[PDB]
Amino acid sequence: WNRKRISNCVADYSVLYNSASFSTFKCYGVSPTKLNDLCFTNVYADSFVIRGDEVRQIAPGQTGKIADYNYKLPDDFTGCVIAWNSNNLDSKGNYNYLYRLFRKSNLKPFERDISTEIYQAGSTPCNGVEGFNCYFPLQSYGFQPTNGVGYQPYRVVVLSFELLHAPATVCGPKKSTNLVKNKCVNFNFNGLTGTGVLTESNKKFLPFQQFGRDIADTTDAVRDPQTLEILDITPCSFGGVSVITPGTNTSNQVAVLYQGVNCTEVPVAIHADQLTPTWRVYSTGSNVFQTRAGCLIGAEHVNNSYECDIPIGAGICASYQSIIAYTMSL
Amino acid sequence: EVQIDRLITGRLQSLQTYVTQQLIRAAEIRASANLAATKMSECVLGQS
Amino acid sequence: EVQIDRLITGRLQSLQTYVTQQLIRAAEIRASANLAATKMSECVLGQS
Amino acid sequence: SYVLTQPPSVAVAPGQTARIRCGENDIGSKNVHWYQQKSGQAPVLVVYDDSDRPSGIPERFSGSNSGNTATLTISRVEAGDEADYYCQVWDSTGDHPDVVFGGGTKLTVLGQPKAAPSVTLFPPSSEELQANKATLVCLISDFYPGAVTVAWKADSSPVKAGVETTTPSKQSNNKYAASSYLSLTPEQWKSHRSYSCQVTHEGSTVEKTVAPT
Amino acid sequence: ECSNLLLQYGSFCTQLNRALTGIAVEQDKNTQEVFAQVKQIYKTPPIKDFGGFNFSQILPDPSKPSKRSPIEDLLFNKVTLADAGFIKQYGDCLGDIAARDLICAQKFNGLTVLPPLLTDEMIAQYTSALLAGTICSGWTFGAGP
Amino acid sequence: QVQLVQSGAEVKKPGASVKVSCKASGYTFSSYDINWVRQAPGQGLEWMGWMSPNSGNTGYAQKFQGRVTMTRSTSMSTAYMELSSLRSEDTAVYFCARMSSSLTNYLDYWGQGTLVTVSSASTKGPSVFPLAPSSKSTSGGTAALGCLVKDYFPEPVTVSWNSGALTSGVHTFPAVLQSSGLYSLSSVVTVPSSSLGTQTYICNVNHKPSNTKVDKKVEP
Repeated sequence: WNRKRISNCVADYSVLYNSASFSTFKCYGVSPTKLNDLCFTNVYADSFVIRGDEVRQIAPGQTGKIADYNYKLPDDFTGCVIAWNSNNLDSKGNYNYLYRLFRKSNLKPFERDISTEIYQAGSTPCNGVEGFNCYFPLQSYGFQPTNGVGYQPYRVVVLSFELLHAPATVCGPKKSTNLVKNKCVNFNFNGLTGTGVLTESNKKFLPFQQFGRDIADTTDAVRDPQTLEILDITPCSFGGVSVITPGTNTSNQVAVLYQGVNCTEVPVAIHADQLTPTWRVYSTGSNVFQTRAGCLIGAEHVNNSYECDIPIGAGICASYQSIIAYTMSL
Repeated sequence: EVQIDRLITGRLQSLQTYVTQQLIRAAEIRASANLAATKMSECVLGQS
Repeated sequence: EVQIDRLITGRLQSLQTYVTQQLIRAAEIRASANLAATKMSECVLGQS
Repeated sequence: SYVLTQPPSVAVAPGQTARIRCGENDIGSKNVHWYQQKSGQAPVLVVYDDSDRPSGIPERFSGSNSGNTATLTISRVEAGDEADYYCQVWDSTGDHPDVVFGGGTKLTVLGQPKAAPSVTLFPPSSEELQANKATLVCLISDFYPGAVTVAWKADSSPVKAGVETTTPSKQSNNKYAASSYLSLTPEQWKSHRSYSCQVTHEGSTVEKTVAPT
Repeated sequence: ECSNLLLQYGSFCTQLNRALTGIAVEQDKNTQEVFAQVKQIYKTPPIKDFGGFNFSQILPDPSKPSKRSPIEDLLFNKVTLADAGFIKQYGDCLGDIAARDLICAQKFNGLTVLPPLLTDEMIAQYTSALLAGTICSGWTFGAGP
Repeated sequence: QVQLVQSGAEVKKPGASVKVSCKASGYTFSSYDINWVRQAPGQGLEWMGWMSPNSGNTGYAQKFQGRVTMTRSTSMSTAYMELSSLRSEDTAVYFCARMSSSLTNYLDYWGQGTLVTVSSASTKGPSVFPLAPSSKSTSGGTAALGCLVKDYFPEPVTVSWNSGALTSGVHTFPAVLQSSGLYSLSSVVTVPSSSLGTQTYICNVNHKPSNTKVDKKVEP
């Protein structure tokens, strides 16, 4: 089988699927929805011509003459195996296309074994004889225009997609945009959808290492396709809401505990530009007490020792006296 | 893949139901064994 | 859309197995911590 | 039937760009490789794929494969680029697997001027006639470009039978030199009265003669 | 879109988050039934007239700025939390801050590891109060007055 | 550091057989596939065949099947391309070239090459003809001193002068292909005319494969 590496594509994958010539288009490890918007490292194209009945053998986990002794696919195959009928073109008849039936062992996945070695199924060690019990392993396709269903010629091109092998230059179109840093954006940096802010990475990477797989198997390292710089992927800033309430018959005053984020980061870590105008009073406070589990915004710090009414994290309590955010006495 | 994987899903929920109710019964005979430690700690080795 | 409904549904059941395991563990922590409340009340605040 | 076709030569100025291509029908469906062979040593690979380069060779050399062409680009041409280049498209070739090589491109740098040839002709000495043998030697070693035509005439007869000529080679200061030898018995050395070594370079000719004592 | 798929099941993760919330409030209840038995805190006394019973490792130290004791300086230093918290991976990490951490991708996990409501200096304050109750109180300090 | 070492040069008769070798060290030789590429002087590089050393499977070019006997031995890690029934067109340099571990098979390491000579001429010891300036247009009118060597078939002839102590102005041209098969070199010098009678000149010619050395002093 012929092998081609394809490196630079900016054009789309829309011609893959979406045509009636492509009759069989089962994609195992990827969806056809992902074809239009993806970005990958390497593209390999494998091409051969088979019969119609052995179309089902070219799959993960399938067996036969072709899948054992001619062409092997792995079980975790990411890509699309394509089959289409070619009855007019290859069948004139013509017997020039061959296949391998006899081999000593089954083939490894994506491994090519070209040989004209006589298979030893007989007692004698005969060499170079095309006769009885010296089996020549190559047999010919008997293609005629009188072929039945499953015995007509079919043409196959197999596309495989790879990760963490090459600098990513093979990926489809979006809106023409330039890079910004130090702000929270939907980055598509080598074309993957996600939200994060990237800095320059201090890691030294070999040039086959393009992406990264962490302990949760997400992308944590990435390299630019134009400049050969290295950057890491983390998402934007986090925080939480824990509301201080008395009973609703008493008062409608509240305060917010923020659970562990420093108070200069908490206007930035919340989406305060798109927030409700009530809550940004409760995000930037005049009396803000930083403690171990963050800081409480929307109440007043007093020093005086009161017994606890509302049990609140990191040694603070609240009481209705206005609501005071006091270090609790014990 | 589809039918054997649906069998592994059903047998995995059957095995998870078996080990979930056996973890709850492991908590019940574990509470009965903590009870069978405290009983005979002051039932046999002591007097309640 | 029905494809990743089942593909995300394969990922959904990991948390309930976790919090069932952590809740039997939290019942064990609650048994040892009511045991610890009994140990402060009857070994530190009293004598058992 | 697939055979790789390459042009014979291309000449560029130093510091400029060079365009060397190896392109045929449906070469974009196959892989292209490129190699460098200097004169008299082992070949070295300089381009690994359609565009990817190996280590050692810098970003001066680049290429691309699209359609019916695969063109190597050489940027900021220096003196060291003058070598032989071959494209190595692998093909199935009717299920007989072949490693097809190209015809070869010879890339030459410019910047060296033309010098006129000076001729040195040597008579056969008396010590070689003591060994009963004669040799008329004409050495030309003072011109930079090309190959000159050496002719011999002796007593209104153009002598061709007996002329042995070494191929011209690069000397130490990178300039061409050619050597021609004529073998003769010593009794015809004194029989014929006139001899000539005539050298033609770019239309003009330089001719000198020798006297047989 | 995942969150809309999760709200198609409705009240799983309401009860799952309420169950872990009840576990966290239950650990606050465990922390208050263990340590917060009394509301009569005796503060840390000058070390005098203890009869020779050397309590120097279990009272809090004056030298170190936190209220953790030298026996607690053994126990808080050998138990590795593997950098589990809220601020360590979420607070400073608007961008790439402290990569190749001991635990990784908690950003895609969202483990809000809450600090305890009684902190370790205030657990040290309660246990020092329970200490000074045991030094110069009987079992009478848990019985109100 | 992957290196490929070939054997010494070959001198042959037509109809004989070669034993061209290519030794490799420092890497696992059996996993990696070896090609042989020939190159005549004045011609492009020509693929001859491909060889897998561990399995022993050999594929050959469509013109060269049967004649070519590419073999190997992992006992001493040496390959052997033994071509048989030598003919006059088979004079070239032979390169052992390894394809890559990755697929599509770029050639990544080569050998330095060894040269085979196919001719029917016999071996013969060298004869020495000197030339010295003794007259006008051989002396005076811009002409040199020399020593001419012929009647030798193998290539290595070592020339140094005046007991091997003269270096200045020495030119050693390559040997011309004479039609009888016996090659010839001409060595010249540039010397001062006043030093012709005061300094003696000796032409030393050494040739190891025929073991014949003819040397004598050169004077006008």
